[PDB]
Amino acid sequence: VQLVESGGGLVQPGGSLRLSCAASGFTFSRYWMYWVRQAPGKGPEWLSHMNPSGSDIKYTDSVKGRFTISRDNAKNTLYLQMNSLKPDDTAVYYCVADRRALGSPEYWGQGTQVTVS
Amino acid sequence: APSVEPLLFLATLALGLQVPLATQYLWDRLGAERGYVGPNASSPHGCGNGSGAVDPLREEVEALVAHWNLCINLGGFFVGLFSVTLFGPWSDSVGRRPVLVLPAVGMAVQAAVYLLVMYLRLHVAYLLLGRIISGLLGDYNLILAGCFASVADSSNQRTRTFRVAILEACLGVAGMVASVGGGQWRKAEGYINPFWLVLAASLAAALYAALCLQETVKQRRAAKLLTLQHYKAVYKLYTAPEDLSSRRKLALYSLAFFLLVTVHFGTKDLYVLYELGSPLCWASDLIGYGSAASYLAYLSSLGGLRLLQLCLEDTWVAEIGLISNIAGLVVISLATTTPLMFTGYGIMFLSMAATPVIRAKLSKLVSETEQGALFASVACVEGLCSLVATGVFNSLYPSTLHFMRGFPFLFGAILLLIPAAIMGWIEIQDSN
Ligand SMILES: Nc1nc(=O)c2c(CCc3ccc(C(=O)N[C@@H](CCC(=O)O)C(=O)O)cc3)c[nH]c2[nH]1
Repeated sequence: VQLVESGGGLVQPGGSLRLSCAASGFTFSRYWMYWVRQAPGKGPEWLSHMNPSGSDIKYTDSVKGRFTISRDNAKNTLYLQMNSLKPDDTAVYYCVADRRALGSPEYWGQGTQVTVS
Repeated sequence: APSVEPLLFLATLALGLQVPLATQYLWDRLGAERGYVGPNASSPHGCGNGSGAVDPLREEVEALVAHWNLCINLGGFFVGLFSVTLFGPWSDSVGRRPVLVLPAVGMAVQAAVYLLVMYLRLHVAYLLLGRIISGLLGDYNLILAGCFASVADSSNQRTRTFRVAILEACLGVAGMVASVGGGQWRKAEGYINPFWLVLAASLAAALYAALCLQETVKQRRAAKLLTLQHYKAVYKLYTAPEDLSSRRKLALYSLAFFLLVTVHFGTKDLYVLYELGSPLCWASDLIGYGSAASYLAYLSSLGGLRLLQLCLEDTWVAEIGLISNIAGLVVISLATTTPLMFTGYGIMFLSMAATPVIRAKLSKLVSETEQGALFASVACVEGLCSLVATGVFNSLYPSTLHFMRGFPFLFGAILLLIPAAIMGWIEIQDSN
């Protein structure tokens, strides 16, 4: 199992960074998909999540109406576009993958660096 | 008409399918209420899962979920404590059937209340109301007491060990089906619809108990409820009667049973939560295999129990069962690799051959008309064991996690040095 992400980088404040989570090693049609970041010197800040279909999308009010999760199962990529980025956003964004159950493991991705400035 | 074994199967299927679903809903509601959109498990461990930094909000939601599970379990245990001790002694005086119909009805009502709470996304305090209502009618504990008494009323002295073993094998089979069916229905397109099976199972249990069960009390007198002689019927079971020094054996056996089932209950939880640790890191299927092999000891210890009885007495069989538990837990607590963990499951094949023996001997000591009282008290002890096991072991595991992972299993194995010594001392003392 491996999840690899590539959308980060040095983007200006207000840019439109678009992360991809090119997952494989498992089904990905039966897995919940999350997003999370570890801001500089701080802890995880879970952003969004989406049920195996694309119906149970939940956010956090810090990123409501500004982060737009998505997934495309025929390609096995999970997106999260970021409109109107802010300097408080810079972090290392990870891409988790859970079955939404207690006796199931979660598969943290490697996570890429977003350096908003 | 046939027998009582299907009742326990259907009633244990309810618990197995209910507890994970209930705590999953607790996670959902409590998390969403606090603006936390993340995984609904505890904090993970190892295998590149994050950075190690504490998740302050995830830990808060986890603590809240644990606190609410504690609250509902404790309330249920007190109402069950006050109810089963009144519904058991009466059962051995009016028949086992009514006292088996009532708790199945209570469990159906509880499942219906839980369903109504989930579909409406209601508060989580309302889950306490359902558990309290089911507790009044006698919880799952009263089902256990009624079934065990009903078996103990249809078997000789020289057969109660095997009959109780058969019943507990049905219990374990129901648990395995519940766990491995949850691992594929709860996980895949579940958490709401799989709870319909709980209501279906409880409705089936009530219907089978009422319209397809054959009572075992061959003479059912007429006795009033709310009598106070069903509470006095255990005080004058443990303290005054049985004067030929058969009063000490009751207390010692009860203590041994308490310790044994406490350890069993704690180690199951730590199994599921420890399989996916730092040096093991088990996949989703391997966890299902582990649960199946954990619950397959029920129906594989029965074969030995019946086979061992032909050569060793009914005590030493349980001594060997306790030795097998000790060996299995010791080799699991050192299982730093998956062949070692599966060997640890494998050694515990005579593992749950001891509990049947203990309760069977408890039954062989009381008179023929007091199995209701005896198994009411034993059911209360088992509920208290559930509570204490959960608390102690879930508090122990995080503490011995960066010091020596698996000390919960090691300490559980040190605990069973007491039941083995107790039972051996009793058996040695009878013969002299
Ligand atoms: N020997 C023996 N083996 C068993 O497997 C067993 C069982 C069913 C399995 C079981 C029962 C209670 C708990 C537990 O500790 N707590 C319950 C709470 C009950 C509730 O909330 O309704 C739980 O499953 O969480 C954990 C597991 C009932 N009685 C048993 N006796």
